[PDB]
Amino acid sequence: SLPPVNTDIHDWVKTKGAWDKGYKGQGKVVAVIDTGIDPAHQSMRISDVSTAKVKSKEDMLARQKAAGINYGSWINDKVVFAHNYVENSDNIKENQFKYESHGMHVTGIVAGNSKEAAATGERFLGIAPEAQVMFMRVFANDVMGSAESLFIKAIEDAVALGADVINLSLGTANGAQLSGSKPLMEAIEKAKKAGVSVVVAAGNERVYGSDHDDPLATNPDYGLVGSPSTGRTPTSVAAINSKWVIQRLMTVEELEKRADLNHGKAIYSESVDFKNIKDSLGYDKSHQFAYVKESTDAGYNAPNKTYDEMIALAKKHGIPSAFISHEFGKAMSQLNGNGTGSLEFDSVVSKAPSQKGNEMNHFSNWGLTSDGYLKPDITAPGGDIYSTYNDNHYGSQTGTSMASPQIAGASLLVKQYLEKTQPNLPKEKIADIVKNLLMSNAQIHVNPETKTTTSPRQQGAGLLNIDGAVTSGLYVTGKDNYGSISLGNITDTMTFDVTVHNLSNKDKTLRYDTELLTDHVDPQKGRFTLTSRSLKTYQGGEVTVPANGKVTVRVTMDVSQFTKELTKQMPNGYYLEGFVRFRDSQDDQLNRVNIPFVGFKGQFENLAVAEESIYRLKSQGKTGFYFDESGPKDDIYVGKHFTGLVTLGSETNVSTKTISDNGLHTLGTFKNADGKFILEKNAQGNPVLAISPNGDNNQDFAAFKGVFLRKYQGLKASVYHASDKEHKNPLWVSPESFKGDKNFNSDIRFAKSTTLLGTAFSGKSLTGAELPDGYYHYVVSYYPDVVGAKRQEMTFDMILDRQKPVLSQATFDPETNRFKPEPLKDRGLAGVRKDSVFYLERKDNKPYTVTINDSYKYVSVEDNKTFVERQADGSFILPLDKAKLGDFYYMVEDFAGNVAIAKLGDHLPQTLGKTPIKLKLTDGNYQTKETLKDNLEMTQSDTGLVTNQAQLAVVHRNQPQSQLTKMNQDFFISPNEDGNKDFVAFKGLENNVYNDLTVNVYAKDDHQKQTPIWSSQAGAGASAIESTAWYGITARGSKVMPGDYQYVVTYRDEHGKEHQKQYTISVNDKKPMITQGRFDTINGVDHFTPDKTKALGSSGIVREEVFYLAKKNGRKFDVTEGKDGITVSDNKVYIPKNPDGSYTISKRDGVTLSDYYYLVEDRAGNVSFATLRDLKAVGKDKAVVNFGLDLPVPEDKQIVNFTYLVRDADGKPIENLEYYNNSGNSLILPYGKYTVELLTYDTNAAKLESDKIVSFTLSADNNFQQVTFKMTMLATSQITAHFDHLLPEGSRVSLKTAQGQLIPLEQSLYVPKAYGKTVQEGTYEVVVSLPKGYRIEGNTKVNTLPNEVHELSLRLVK
Ligand SMILES: *S(=O)(=O)c1ccc(CCN)cc1
Ligand SMILES: [Ca+2]
Ligand SMILES: [Ca+2]
Ligand SMILES: [Ca+2]
Ligand SMILES: [Ca+2]
Repeated sequence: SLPPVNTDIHDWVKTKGAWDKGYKGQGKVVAVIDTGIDPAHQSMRISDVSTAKVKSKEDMLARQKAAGINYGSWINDKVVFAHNYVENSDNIKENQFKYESHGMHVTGIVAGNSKEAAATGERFLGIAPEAQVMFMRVFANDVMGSAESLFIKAIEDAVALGADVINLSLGTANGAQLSGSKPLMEAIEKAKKAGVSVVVAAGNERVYGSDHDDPLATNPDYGLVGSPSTGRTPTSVAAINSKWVIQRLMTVEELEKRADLNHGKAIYSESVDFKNIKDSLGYDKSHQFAYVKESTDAGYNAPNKTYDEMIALAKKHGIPSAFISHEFGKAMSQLNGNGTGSLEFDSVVSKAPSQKGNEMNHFSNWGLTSDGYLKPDITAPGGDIYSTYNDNHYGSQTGTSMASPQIAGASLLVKQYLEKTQPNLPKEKIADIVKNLLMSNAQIHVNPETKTTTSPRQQGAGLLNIDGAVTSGLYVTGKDNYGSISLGNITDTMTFDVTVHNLSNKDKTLRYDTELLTDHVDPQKGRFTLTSRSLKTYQGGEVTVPANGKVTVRVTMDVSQFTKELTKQMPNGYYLEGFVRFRDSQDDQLNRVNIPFVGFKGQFENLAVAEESIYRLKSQGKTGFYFDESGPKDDIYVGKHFTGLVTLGSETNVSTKTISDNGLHTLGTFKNADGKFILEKNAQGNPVLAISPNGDNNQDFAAFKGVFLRKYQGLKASVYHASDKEHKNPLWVSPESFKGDKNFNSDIRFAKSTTLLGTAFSGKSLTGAELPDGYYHYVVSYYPDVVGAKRQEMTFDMILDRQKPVLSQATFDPETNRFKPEPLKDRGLAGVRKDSVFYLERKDNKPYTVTINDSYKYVSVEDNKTFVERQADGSFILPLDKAKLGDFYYMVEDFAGNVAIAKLGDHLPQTLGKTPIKLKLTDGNYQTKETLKDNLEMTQSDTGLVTNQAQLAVVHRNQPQSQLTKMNQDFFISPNEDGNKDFVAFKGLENNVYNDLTVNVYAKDDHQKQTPIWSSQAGAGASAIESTAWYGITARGSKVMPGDYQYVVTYRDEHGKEHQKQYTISVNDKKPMITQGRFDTINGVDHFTPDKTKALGSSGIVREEVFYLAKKNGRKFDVTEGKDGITVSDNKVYIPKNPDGSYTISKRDGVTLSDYYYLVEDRAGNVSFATLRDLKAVGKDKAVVNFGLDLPVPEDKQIVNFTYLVRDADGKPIENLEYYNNSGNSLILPYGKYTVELLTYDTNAAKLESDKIVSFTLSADNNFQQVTFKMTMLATSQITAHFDHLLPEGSRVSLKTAQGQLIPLEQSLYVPKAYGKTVQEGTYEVVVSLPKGYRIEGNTKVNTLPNEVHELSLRLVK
């Protein structure tokens, strides 16, 4: 009666062992959170709805109204809840118009109780056939914000409705066990407090560098298990490939009686492109194929009658389409002994052995948590699974996502068991148990290629054995009462208590032993091989566990022997891990139960957080892990991946003013002849790290770039004077602190390095004063993410050199044209690095060339230097034939990037050719630190305030011209570096004097002007405006908050009594919002009428423009040549305003509506513009609504990610969105009543404080609505109490908040004197409860700062 079940999968998990026992799925409920279903499919069946946990609609909808749930409903007797959480209850489809549905394939594993054949002829079934499947659809996008709250209420829904276990497909690599996402952990811990198991896959990134190279032996912390599975409560799942693949597969009758290779049937693969099965699949062929090769002994890794000689894929034996196939050595590549090869190609499907069976699935996650805890927890198949696809179709897989549902089913079944067998067991202790049985009853997997046991860090506590878990009544724990043991740090001896637990009323007796493993290293490459070495099995004996009882035995081991060999191979520590194995002394193969352990010989706390500086590695002739030594010697292109400093380049020109800049480059590097950036060296053979904070945009600042090996936090940049050897008086600290992840590079979407421009240093002290030239330390410090760790530093030697090298004189011999300059002398500590002579080769009548990039709409201007060879004695044979002498320039170059350039115009009248001459050289200040066109004349009727002024380009991307302007009204700056109203400065009258001129910007709150938040540096005269220019920043150099500040000018030089100015400057940087206006047609031409602009406030409009751009040279922009240099500009043609209030948009000579622009500028200088074609896609009947977040922070350090749902006046989601002015946050809707709901945002960075539902009506009169969700920012800090001596037992450490509440603190595993927590920014008192007279002493208070780490040095007293 057609029952044929595939058990390729149930066989070696022992599924039937718990089925026949009456534990099928029935009665329990598994909540699958994933991307969709097709819940009518054959498989979502349950027989005997009368034994289920939920009867029908009446039952379900009634539980919904007792919990407080208004959405979603039952469908089947199997699919009992649904809710498409992407936009608050849609259908769960994921259809086409492959046909794969990842989300149901998942469920297919857990409960696919089908009754019909797949393409083999088998009836596939899930681990729990008869459990009921509430489904929450939830799946994250990048445009979104933080998907978390979606999940968090899917979890909360499952729990209140009453599920028993949730299969959560959600992964964030390198998770931590204790400091995960706080609202998500507690949401889970609430499921665990009910009868809920939370089963989460563990990831597919596998280990640090998995897409580059195996990890170096010096960096043992290569694990990537992800959050939330890294949670203590949930059960993380790794994956082992299945032994049996179901696949479309190629056949050959010529080897049909071989049975070595499935009787001819061999497995093929098709690469990144060009799956040519639409090219002759199902019909026999000849040798006329693309048989790749063997490729190895056992890899399986990826005439002539199609003679296309395909190396478009080969590319190294000793994507362009010919024919795609990958076959392994035996499979045919040896079976090549007639060459005739009749080759059918799968008109059907087949069942075959997996080329990687029983192997551990390359991608499965691994390693410790980020805070050093042992996860995953259990392995299950995943691998090449077969399961429930779109509609009546069947699986495929390879993915940890497929393993975790296995455990779901298992957790279901085991729970049944426990309910039956231990019904005095409360829902408080249910789920940890169903786990602890699942883990302790499992077969330690054993790596087939090595015949060693696979590391616990890769398999948890072994492969899933469900029978063993329901037929034993035995589980195992360590001290933490957890199914594994995370020992933390490890000395010469490892000692620890294991404890075996017995549920049955039949006491048992068991012999045990301990296998101890470590990490195999390839000794020729010094990299881990990701395979273990058995070191020694230690046996310990046997003991007896009472019936309904426990017993506590003590493993102990001495590992002194291995320490010299291991510690040699693995200098920075190494893992010592393994299994305690437990069998019945009588009848060996009964009561097989095991517990995995791991510990670290060294200090896992203090492993290096960042890969060493590229400069230091090259000084040791070592190299970076992701570095690419391809190119000239010492070629550190800033694009490459490493740890160093970056800075910004700007060439020096002698015919015009530079217009542009080279962009970023690695500090200490300089461009050689061929344009390769090279790490040039000083006379002692070192490179030099020197910046030149002069305002010329050549190496003005220095910023840290790192390749991090572990998750970091607390990272900041400080600058000390190098005399300050202990680093105890910082001269400057980066104003932000920084946290972030390993650069693990699982694939191209994961960065191999991260540049932190927030660490940029500019030779300014903490007070804005300039730090004098000298020798300094730029210390980048940080912390790994394990409580107690020591704070790692990384010091860079850095020179401030702001002085050009010397140009005194040179000796010229006219007989040979010999130019000997002198010995090279630099001013300052940078040192000279290059000597040069060039002349200006005129081309097209100009000494420079003007390149116009028409794709970036960018213009760059370049001196036409040509060089004069340097001879080894340091002199220059000038080609007098190719340009005059004295139109040769001599150029000497700093290391920090100052540049001296003399023209030979420091000359004597004719003299041409007599005899050797001594020749004076003077620097022409060709490198100048560009300043702003003044052209202003001040008069007593003026405020004396001046600011700067500039337009905003619409097409070209050069920096638009700007000039100083007066400011006698409208005291508002937008500090946005656009050249328009970016600062307040003070200019004085020409015939007046201003002695001891000092500007101080005081805060709002400072009634007495006691403590400036910004001050002018010493030497600030009313003529140097820059010295009084306030770019709306603090002394330390971060942006002030939008608002009002007092700007106070004080000069003494009224030749006696002095005065004080005091203007109220207001800071605001908000792009004004352009609404759509009307478009009417008068006479035969288009007439555009903008809506009326209001002028109240800082964002009130004071310029209104309609214009269009004429095509001049096929360009809409244009270069204009002056002595002032070249300037770049749009081809703006303005349109006068009619009295109508309209502007007249004439359709001129091939000028289009997309080249007319509306543009506005508010009282603070912010500027916005739209195109008239955009502003017209609004119908005349239609309105526009724009949603946005109101953050009280500068409009560059603000979220821009969130999502919303607009509902029509009936509550239906609006459909068929049309966006306005190219903003995904602006919709065009017909007139009516609407309601918007803030769905997701980065709940990490911000907290919503206004209503999350807003109503609005769009109407003829209100045809533009802004709705704004108001928010508040979130700052976290880390706090760590570090004690003198370990605390006496029964002590309790806590952080006491200023409201008065207590945050409890746990002792840190890897540092046992340290108790710490990540906390919300504020003020805390460390509070300790000591059981005796004990009295902890010394400075328990702290006021944290954002992203900082705070240590407290407390002492236990007697
Ligand atoms: S599953 O949804 O966790 C999964 C498995 C494998 C991949 C690609 C890695 N080769 C993605 C997702
Ligand atoms: Ca400079
Ligand atoms: Ca110092
Ligand atoms: Ca210098
Ligand atoms: Ca501005």
